[PDB]
Amino acid sequence: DGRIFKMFIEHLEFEKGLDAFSQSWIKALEDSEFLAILRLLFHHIVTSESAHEFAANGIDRLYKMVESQFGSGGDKELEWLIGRSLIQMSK
Amino acid sequence: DGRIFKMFIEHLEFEKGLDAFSQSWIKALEDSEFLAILRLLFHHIVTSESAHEFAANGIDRLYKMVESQFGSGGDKELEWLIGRSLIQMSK
Amino acid sequence: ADGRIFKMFIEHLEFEKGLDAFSQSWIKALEDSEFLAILRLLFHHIVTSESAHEFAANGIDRLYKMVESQFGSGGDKELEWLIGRSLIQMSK
Amino acid sequence: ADGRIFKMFIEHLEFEKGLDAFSQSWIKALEDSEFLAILRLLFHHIVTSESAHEFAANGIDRLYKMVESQFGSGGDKELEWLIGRSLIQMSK
Amino acid sequence: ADGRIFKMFIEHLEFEKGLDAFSQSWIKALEDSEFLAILRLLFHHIVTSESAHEFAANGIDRLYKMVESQFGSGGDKELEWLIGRSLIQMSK
Amino acid sequence: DGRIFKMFIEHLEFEKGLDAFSQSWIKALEDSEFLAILRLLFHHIVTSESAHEFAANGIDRLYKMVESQFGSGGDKELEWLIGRSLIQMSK
Repeated sequence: DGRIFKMFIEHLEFEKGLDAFSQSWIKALEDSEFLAILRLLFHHIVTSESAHEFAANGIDRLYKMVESQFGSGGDKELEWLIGRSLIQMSK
Repeated sequence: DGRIFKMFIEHLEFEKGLDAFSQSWIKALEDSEFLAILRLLFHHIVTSESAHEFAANGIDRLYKMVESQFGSGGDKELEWLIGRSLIQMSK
Repeated sequence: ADGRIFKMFIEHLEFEKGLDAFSQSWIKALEDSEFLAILRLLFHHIVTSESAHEFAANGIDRLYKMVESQFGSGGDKELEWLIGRSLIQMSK
Repeated sequence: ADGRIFKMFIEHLEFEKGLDAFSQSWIKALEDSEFLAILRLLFHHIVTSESAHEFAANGIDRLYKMVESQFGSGGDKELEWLIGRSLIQMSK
Repeated sequence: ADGRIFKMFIEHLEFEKGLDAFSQSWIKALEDSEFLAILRLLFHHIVTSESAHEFAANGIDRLYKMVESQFGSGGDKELEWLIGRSLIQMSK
Repeated sequence: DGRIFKMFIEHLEFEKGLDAFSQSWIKALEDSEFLAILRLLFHHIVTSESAHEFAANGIDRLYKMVESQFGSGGDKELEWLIGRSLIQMSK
């Protein structure tokens, strides 16, 4: 078992049937430290095989494909668009 | 040394004794780009041996244990509870 | 009013003196390691965490409100179930 | 008013036509790759970053305010020390 | 009004009884595994996500507003370009 | 290709020349699920060789260097400062 798992499990009531269990979970979701644990729990499942490749060479395929359709013209354009995207993430 | 470490260190005053040092750190904490560095600094230390296992097979132990106590009945229940948890994280 | 990191970054750039002059300095600063590293840090900040206005606008919450509006909390309770089933299927 | 990603997702689902009909469509959509991937992305969004209301409610800040309320900034200065010692011990 | 996690954590600590008494309990609690793990979790929360006030204050947005103020949206459009070029150079 | 990449690409118009392309990107940036994808895209590029070392032994070099300049005196001081930093991240 995890340290984490033990502590997670201790939030929940298993001995008193479906409703007691429900109550405990529902109650726990009121504590933000519990939500944080639940995130650890889901972290891996919401990951993609694809995602790692896409972060590893995605702008490269994207850059080639832009060049393919628009020529050097397109490089300057994509750069502008990406910058515009970072600016967007910062505001 | 890191690129990062050099730049980190450059925020701080080492040559003028405890208080000058204190002042510089305290002053730096006013700049949010500095806090970001400090996060890098602490990222690994706040990690758990446990945590990786828990993200890797935690819902599985959890799912079995639910079934153990409540039967098929419990599966439908846990699913509902997890969904309710994601909904919670989104609001 | 700025902070040490940004100050060192700003320092590499011409802001008086006109627009080309600015790009000019930026292009040049770009082959300096120190400039490049700080930028990467600045970038990393806005890439690795998100604005609250952005977050509040996620699909899961849009979804939740369509379901509700249409089916009330009964639908919420069901959507909640479906979401759970899906997330489980995603691990299996 | 929605966005391309959510639109494609929504598209897989029956919202007219009643509640069962909805779960029905959801269950079916679930063996379609495209639906499953988008959901995983939607999920990933709300799993890998946090609401401001949620964050403001962390334990460290609760802790900080108990300490303060009870011992004033003198206690803050001490708690701050203890926290540091702990974090160091956690690396050692 | 607190939550199970924090309650168990709080439990290890003397808050009546005076300031030394508090550090005392903290120092002692520190060689207990359970205390140490929960703290690490608490820590991890505030290390792995950020306050909105903190985020709103990033350098990229400072930068953006200097550029604008000085060169208007024309400058924005240019800065945007430069930022793109840089980010590309960072992958190459 | 990625699952992700396909879906990313589907936001954008390539067949109708620079402006149509611009329009589509600009339009996409209005959807927060799209920004999330763009983050995946940039995640790796904004990473540092340095950063990993700095998270792996940075407080250690920092701790030594403090001791070097200030003696045992400095340990108690650095601890206080770090704590003060976590407190700061939590408010």
